[PDB]
Amino acid sequence: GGFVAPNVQFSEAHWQGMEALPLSIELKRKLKLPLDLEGLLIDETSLNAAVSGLLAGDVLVAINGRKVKTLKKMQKETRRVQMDRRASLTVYRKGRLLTLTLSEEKNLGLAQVETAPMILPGDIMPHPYRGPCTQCHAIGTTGHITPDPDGIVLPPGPIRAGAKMPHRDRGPCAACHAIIQ
Amino acid sequence: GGFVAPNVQFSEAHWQGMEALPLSIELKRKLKLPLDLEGLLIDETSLNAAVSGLLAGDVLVAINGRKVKTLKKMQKETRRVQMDRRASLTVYRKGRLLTLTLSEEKNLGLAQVETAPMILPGDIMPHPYRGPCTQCHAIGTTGHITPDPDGIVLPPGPIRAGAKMPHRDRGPCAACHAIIQ
Ligand code: HEC
Ligand code: HEC
Ligand code: HEC
Ligand code: HEC
Repeated sequence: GGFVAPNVQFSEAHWQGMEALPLSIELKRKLKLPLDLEGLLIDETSLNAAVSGLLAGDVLVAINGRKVKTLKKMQKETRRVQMDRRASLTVYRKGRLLTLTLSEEKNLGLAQVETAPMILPGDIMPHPYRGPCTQCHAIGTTGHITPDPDGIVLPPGPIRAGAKMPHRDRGPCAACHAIIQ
Repeated sequence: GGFVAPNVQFSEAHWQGMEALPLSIELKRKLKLPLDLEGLLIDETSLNAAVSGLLAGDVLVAINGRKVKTLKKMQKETRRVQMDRRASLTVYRKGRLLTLTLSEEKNLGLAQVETAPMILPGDIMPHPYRGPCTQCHAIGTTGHITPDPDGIVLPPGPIRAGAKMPHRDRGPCAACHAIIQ
């Protein structure tokens, strides 16, 4: 069944199109970032975060001049300003600290946080060692859909003999489709 | 450079530990769900969403009895109730509609939404055809960190001759580590 130690930590925060992660030593080493830089790695931007000029690989240092060194502290600052439409971001990028403005026409809202996915007891760690697995992962069967939908293969349909072919050439139609004739 | 058509749609919403996706025909077929079920597939739960009883594979049908058939409409309802501490969820699971209660001690907050990742022009679609790529993806180089950090290999360090071995046996130390001697 589903085991969750007292203390499963946050792994990501989602805020206005940005995905923010703790900036570990492992990431600092992987990304050739100063080893004493403190902040949150932005590994993805889209939507209002993309519009602000925020980029994947930026390190988020402060929101409204309040330092954010942990996802908890990021969430706290977003909660403070959640009903505002605009917030300042200080971002470390290739050596310079930039200020960027983040805005949404209704309200910025609370950053929504998540833990690392639930794992099976016999799951293979896809990353370097980071400590005891239950520090970061629930252990169980249910935390996400399996078989992963991403690997479920759908049958091509039946087709009527002489149907126009909507995809590129793939071979004789009957290799893949029941022919309704 | 970075091309974004007028109309890049939402792909996911993050709310209190749940990840919600539009429930497409493709997913309905993959998951053997009724083809006329309307709602949002929950593909991941953790944190307060896990505590409510919400499970990966659940379909979110309503929040506070307001139907949510699209991520926009989900976000709208969460915005309505963002300062509340509790909200009702109606969930389709294996044929039954359940009501679940979602709570956070401070406030539930706005669901934070994202688009599908930015792609290169020559990227290979990892999914079935779903229409023109620019309906769902920005096209460019920057939307996320590449080389993907997940595939960057870190060198094992130098080690002092006779250091205790913290990992299992992997072979002669010098195969992998500079020996400080
Ligand atoms: C011989 C020339 C044909 C014809 C006339 C068609 N097919 Fe295929 N088909 C395949 C797959 C995986 C799909 C799913 C769509 C996708 O993501 O590519 C399809 C789809 C079709 C359709 C549309 C189905 C629908 O109801 O919308 C039609 C009309 C169609 N095909 C006709 C796979 C294959 C193959 C596997 C190697 C082969 C061979 C073919 N198709 C061949 C043809
Ligand atoms: C011969 C018995 C040895 C000894 C004494 C050690 N190693 Fe390794 N090592 C390897 C990798 C990929 C790591 C990173 C940690 C991880 O995620 O597994 C390590 C780490 C170490 C350390 C700690 C490094 C640090 O500064 O914290 C130490 C003390 C250490 N090793 C000693 C990889 C390899 C190998 C690749 C096949 C081989 C062989 C070894 N290690 C062998 C040994
Ligand atoms: C945090 C300090 C972690 C510890 C300790 C462990 N894992 Fe982990 N894991 C972590 C994160 C943040 C992620 C997401 C991807 C990333 O590296 O950023 C992962 C991922 C996994 C996965 C894949 C899960 C999935 O995609 O569904 C597995 C199977 C996994 N981790 C296993 C694992 C094991 C066996 C561990 C201990 C021996 C372990 N992890 C430790 C964060 C952390
Ligand atoms: C929405 C209706 C989509 C259309 C049309 C296309 N893609 Fe897509 N893509 C979409 C989603 C929601 C996702 C995430 C995973 C999932 O299937 O749920 C994807 C993923 C990709 C990826 C991987 C991106 C990454 O992990 O960084 C690629 C490379 C990708 N899609 C390519 C692609 C191409 C070439 C398309 C048109 C011919 C295309 N996609 C259409 C949603 C949508």
